[PDB]
Amino acid sequence: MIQRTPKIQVYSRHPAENGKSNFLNCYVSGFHPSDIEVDLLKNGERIEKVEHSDLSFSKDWSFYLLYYTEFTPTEKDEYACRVNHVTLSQPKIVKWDRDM
Amino acid sequence: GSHSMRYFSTSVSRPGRGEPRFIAVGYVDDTQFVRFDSDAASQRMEPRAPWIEQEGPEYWDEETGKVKAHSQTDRENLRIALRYYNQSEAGSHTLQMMFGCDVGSDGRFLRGYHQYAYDGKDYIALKEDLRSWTAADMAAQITKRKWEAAHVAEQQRAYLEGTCVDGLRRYLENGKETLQRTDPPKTHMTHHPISDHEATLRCWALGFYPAEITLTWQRDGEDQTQDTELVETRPAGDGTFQKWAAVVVPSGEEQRYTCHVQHEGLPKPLTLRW
Amino acid sequence: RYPLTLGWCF
Repeated sequence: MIQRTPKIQVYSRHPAENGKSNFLNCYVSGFHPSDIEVDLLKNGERIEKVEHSDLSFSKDWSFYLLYYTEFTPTEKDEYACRVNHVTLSQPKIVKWDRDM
Repeated sequence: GSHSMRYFSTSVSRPGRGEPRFIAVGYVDDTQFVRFDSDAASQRMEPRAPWIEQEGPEYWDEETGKVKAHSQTDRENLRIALRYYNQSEAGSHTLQMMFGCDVGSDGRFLRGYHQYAYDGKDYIALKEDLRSWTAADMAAQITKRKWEAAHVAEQQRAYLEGTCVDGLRRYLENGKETLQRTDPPKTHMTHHPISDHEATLRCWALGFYPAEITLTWQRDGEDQTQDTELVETRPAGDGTFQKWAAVVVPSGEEQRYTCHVQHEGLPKPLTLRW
Repeated sequence: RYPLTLGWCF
C-alpha cells in the first residue's frame, strides 16, 4: 500500500477585508491513508471552533477534507494551517497568504 | 447537461482499538447531500443539503437500513481481505467503495459504476457493460467467482439502470435551484514583484460552480507552459470552488501575457490582461 | 438511493 502525503492549501472563502466577517479555509487533498490531523492557528495558537467536511475521495482513491473556521482578518493578525499525517516526519505548517 | 450521482464509502480497521470506522457520503454532481458515520451517536443517515430535507421518514429509514448494513458487510470484508492476503491483524487497512449512475440532459441513463479499492489499490470493478467484473489480483478472483455465481452484476445493473437514474431525476427536482444552477467564475488578476527584475502575474477564478474549469496563460496569443503554476481547484465552503494560475514574468513584459478562462457558466470565454 | 449491498461479500 503506497502512502500519499497531503497537498495543503490555506486561504479564505472571500478576498480578505480587514475587520470583516470571513471564513478561514484549509484544504487537504491527494492523501492516503485517511487519518490526518489539521489545525488552524491564530498568532501561533491552535484555534478551537474548527469544523470539517465529511471524509470523501477522488478518482485515484486519494482522500480530501475541508477544514474551516469563521474569523475576522486584520492588518496585524497572523494565521496558519498545521497538518500532520503518517507520511510527514514532523507537522507541516503553512502560513496564510491573502494572495497565496 | 449531464448529471451524476455518487456514493463514496471508506472503512478503516482500528486494530486493538475496537470496530472499524465507516464513513459514507452521497453526492449529486459536485454537491454533497447525505452522510453516515459509524462512530456518530445518532446512528442515522443524516441530511447534508437543504433540498434533501423534504424527504419523508420512510426515506430516512430505508437509507439508514441500507448504509448501516453495508458497514457490516465491509467490516466483514476487511476480515476476509486479511485472511486472503495473510496480513497481520496488527496493521490497519482501508476499504473504499464507489457507487453511482450518470444521466444525460433528457434524464436517461448514460453510465453506471460499482467498484472497490483495497488499501488505495483497485480491487474489483463492474465493467461498463455492467455484466462482468474486473478483478485486480488472485485475491479478487476469489471474490469475482462468488459474485458471478450469485449474479450480483444482474442485481446491480437493474438498480443502476432503474432505481439510481430514477433517484437522480427525483433529486435534481427537489433541489432544482441548487443543482441545475451554473455560477460563472468571478475573475481577476494580481501582480507581485519578486525581484526588481521579475514578477508574478496571478489569475483568479472565484465563486464558480460546477468545479470543472480551465485556466491558461498565453504569450502573444500563443500558448505557454514554462514557469507557470496551477493550483488545485478548491472548495470555498459555500458550494462553490476557486482556482488560480500564475506565471513568472520579466519586468516590463506584463502586457504580452493573457489569461484564459473557460467554464460552463460563461456564455463566452474570458481573456484577462494586466 | 444507497446501493443494495447484501451480496457484496468478498
